[PDB]
Amino acid sequence: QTDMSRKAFVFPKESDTSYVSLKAPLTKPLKAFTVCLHFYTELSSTRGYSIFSYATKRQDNEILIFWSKDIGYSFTVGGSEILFEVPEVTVAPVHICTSWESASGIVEFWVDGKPRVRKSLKKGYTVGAEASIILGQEQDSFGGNFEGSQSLVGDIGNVNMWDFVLSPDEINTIYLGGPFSPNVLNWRALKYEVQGEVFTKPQLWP
Amino acid sequence: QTDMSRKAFVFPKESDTSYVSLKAPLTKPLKAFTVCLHFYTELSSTRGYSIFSYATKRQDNEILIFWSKDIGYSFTVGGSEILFEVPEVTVAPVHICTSWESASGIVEFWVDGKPRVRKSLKKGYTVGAEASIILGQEQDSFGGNFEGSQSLVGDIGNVNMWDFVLSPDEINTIYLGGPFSPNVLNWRALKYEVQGEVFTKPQLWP
Amino acid sequence: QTDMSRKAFVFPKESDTSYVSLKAPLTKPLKAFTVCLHFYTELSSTRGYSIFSYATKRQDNEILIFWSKDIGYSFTVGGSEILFEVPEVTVAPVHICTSWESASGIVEFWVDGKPRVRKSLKKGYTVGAEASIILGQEQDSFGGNFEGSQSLVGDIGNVNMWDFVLSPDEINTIYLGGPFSPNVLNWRALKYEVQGEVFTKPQLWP
Amino acid sequence: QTDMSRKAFVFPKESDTSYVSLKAPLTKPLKAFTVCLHFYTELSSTRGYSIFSYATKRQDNEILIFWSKDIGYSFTVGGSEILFEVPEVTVAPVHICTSWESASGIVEFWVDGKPRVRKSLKKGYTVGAEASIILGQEQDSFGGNFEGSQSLVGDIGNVNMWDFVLSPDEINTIYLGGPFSPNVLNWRALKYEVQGEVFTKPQLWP
Amino acid sequence: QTDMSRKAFVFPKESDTSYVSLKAPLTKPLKAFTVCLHFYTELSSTRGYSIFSYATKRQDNEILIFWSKDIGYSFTVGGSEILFEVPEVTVAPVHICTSWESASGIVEFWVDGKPRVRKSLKKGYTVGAEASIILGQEQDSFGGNFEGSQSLVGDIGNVNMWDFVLSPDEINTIYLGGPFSPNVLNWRALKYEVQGEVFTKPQLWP
Ligand SMILES: [Ca+2]
Ligand SMILES: [Ca+2]
Ligand SMILES: [Ca+2]
Ligand SMILES: [Ca+2]
Ligand SMILES: [Ca+2]
Ligand SMILES: [Ca+2]
Ligand SMILES: [Ca+2]
Ligand SMILES: [Ca+2]
Ligand SMILES: [Ca+2]
Ligand SMILES: [Ca+2]
Repeated sequence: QTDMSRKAFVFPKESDTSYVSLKAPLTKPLKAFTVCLHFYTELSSTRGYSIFSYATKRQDNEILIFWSKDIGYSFTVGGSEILFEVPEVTVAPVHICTSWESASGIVEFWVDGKPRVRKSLKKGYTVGAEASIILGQEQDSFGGNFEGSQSLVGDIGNVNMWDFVLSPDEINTIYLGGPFSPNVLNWRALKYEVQGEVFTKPQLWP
Repeated sequence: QTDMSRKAFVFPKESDTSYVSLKAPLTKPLKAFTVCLHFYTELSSTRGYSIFSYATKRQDNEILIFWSKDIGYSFTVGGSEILFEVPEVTVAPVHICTSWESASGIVEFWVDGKPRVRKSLKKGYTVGAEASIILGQEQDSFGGNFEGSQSLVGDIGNVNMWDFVLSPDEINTIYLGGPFSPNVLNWRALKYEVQGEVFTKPQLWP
Repeated sequence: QTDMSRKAFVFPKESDTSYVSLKAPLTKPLKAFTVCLHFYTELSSTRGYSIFSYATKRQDNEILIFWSKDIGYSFTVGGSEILFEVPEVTVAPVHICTSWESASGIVEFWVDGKPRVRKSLKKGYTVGAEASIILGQEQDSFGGNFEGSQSLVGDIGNVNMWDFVLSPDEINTIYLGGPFSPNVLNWRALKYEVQGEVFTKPQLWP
Repeated sequence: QTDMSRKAFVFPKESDTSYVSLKAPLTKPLKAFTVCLHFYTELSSTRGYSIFSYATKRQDNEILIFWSKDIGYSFTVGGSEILFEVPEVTVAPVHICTSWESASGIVEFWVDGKPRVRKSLKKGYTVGAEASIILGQEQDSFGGNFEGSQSLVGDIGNVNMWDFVLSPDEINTIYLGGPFSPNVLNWRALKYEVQGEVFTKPQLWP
Repeated sequence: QTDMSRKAFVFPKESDTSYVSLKAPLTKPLKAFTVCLHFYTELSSTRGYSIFSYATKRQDNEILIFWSKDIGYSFTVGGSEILFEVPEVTVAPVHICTSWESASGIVEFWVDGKPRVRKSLKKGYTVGAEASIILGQEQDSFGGNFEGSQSLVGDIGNVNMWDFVLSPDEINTIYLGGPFSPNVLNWRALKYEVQGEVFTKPQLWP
């Protein structure tokens, strides 16, 4: 447990080896989740890259938040992909929240406090509880098989995770800096393992 | 009779079976009406869709609020169509109000509280009272004959209906969040039948 | 005699026969004037139309506020026209004031409270007092000879006329709301005649 | 001495005969100065024009503020010219302040209270104090030899001149309209001489 | 020790002879530094120019802040360049802070108080402390070999340097203007040497 308030991980150059593993304390697989984070990179108009990689032994892309070059955000649950297209590329730190619900198949994707349209993905599915959660790289195996061309060059912080769906009002307060209590991953009480060229500095965003 | 305050219908994927049917004890025939609603979809740049379908046994498009690809808003009364071109599209939730008056034929269209030009459509006409009112699909027959290529993928909410033409100040009240009392369809006292892949969730718009 | 406060004239479709005739107490040739009005149309990027037509038995375009397609505003006094070009069109209600002073020849044109450059037109000319003043049509003879290709389709209101040149501070209050007393045509004490399909409804602009 | 507060000289059309002559109580050869003024014109994308023409018996272009078409502002001291390029022209009234210092050669150019870079011009030169100062025309001789194609068509006012360089804070006050006292040319106590078709009217800018 | 508060060095025109030499209490090797300054120029779209030149006997480009035509900001340390692309150029005064840390190799670049992404440069290297610090000119040798082609035409001011990396909150204070004390170069206690055509005038920025 580390309090990472006002701190962010920094991956200053492209690599195959720099990553942070996030220790999720769980048993019950997930019928729903919400993932929020800040990140900052210039890669957006040169190549794709992995924002948040959640892998299980049977599924490498169990939850994957990814950026596809000339497309926008790619959201994947259980190997199935949905896109959140972005016409114009923004050059500044970005806060995203994303949720998915098994019961309904509804995914929500929130960019800088503003919501994209609701979409459907993996209705009735269950996300596995024994996971390998990675920042800075895209998993192709449980905890490994990284590709440098999918690596995050930049900052990533305020990563949080819930095992239910956040409401629009709740997302609004997280974004506005208000109080909250995540029950899967907590930035303020995070367990983690650093590997490779990655540093802990003060966050660049306000 | 359900209080749908702060909630919206969610049509998270394309189909020809998902819809909501709105019910009312319908009074005398209509010599005028106003219908206001919020909706949010990403379909505007890809194909057309139906936003509000009001059908009678005699006319499948008795009142139709439609979006027409590369053109803009389509507003139909008694089978006759009028257009409100929209040069660039906004990728955000949208609030609309629209009215028609039999006496003058005057049609109004309001987008996020701002009025379009007043136009003319079906003067002397009388809108049928025995009707089938549908969200999510375009009627080609009374209560049916939907087309998937005309389905709404997204959210729709705050649907209200009056049997008279709202003044500009009254439209202002509706849009700014003031209290009001609609006399045909009331989102706070909504009587409806849900069908296929439709969800009730908290509204995405303020 | 009629108080037209907060009400506008509505010309909902193209026609040869819909117009309003404005009656002024007027009885001394004009050596100067000012005309202010509000109008709203979509015709601007399709064809020209007449905003304010002041005909005299010897001159059909004695005063004419007109929109020329792909050019901008046209202002004519005693048959002589000058242009106020607009590179880009606004799709919203628009408030205009315009003045002319025989003594100097100076013409002013104000759009949404914002002045164009001062220009010169018909210095030392005199504007006739016996007049036919028409909204919705362009006159080619005292009180008639209209053409549908020059008709106003939309809303026009807040029409006021003075017999002297308003100052910049005076136009500023006229545009923002303020009190004023026009001495030729008064929107709050207006005498008029309606002809054809033209309607009185609440104004769309604040 | 006339107080020209809230008033401006109007040059309604093109001519080589319309101009205002400004009377300084001039004194000793100047080794610094600052000139501020408001002007409004539409000639900007058609031709150039003189804004401020200061000629001495020996130097016709002793101080000249000019607008060069397709380029921007042209500032000339002692016959010697420097440019201030303007990529995009705006059609609105504009306030400019310019200064020059002999000791350093430093020229300053201010447009709407915002400064252009500092530039170098005529270091160690002295500006003749026995001068003819003209508005609305460009001098090619002491007090004459105008050219119609260099003529200002539009309004010019708020003309003041000091015999020293104004600081950034001092300019900011002038631009904001704060209280100030010029010692060479005072708009509030102006001695001038009008010739041709030029009119005094209320200023069009705030 | 001169307090250069509210003042800037002005380089009115291109040359290879005008420069300012900054003098620092010649301490020990730098394992980290931060440099902050204001500058205002119009050269960005015509050619590249040197903002801040820090040169040792061994290395001509020991710390070099530069502007590269059609590229953006060039930040170089111990001969290794890193780029910060700027798609669109702002013709206004600009405040930058840059920092480098040996331990991590992380560089930071801050434009008008907004951070660019963290990049990597010269990890483990050490910046020499026997230095020549020049404004207005680019060094290709210790205190010499200037190319007018690389000279700053404009204003430069509020130069401050620290021997450690400033935090995000610290940089906000420097940009918004709060109180601070730099330990390498203090603009409020500056020792310097002026050469050529360079003057001291009031700063143009707040
Ligand atoms: Ca993968
Ligand atoms: Ca991979
Ligand atoms: Ca139909
Ligand atoms: Ca259909
Ligand atoms: Ca005519
Ligand atoms: Ca005609
Ligand atoms: Ca000349
Ligand atoms: Ca001349
Ligand atoms: Ca060098
Ligand atoms: Ca060099």
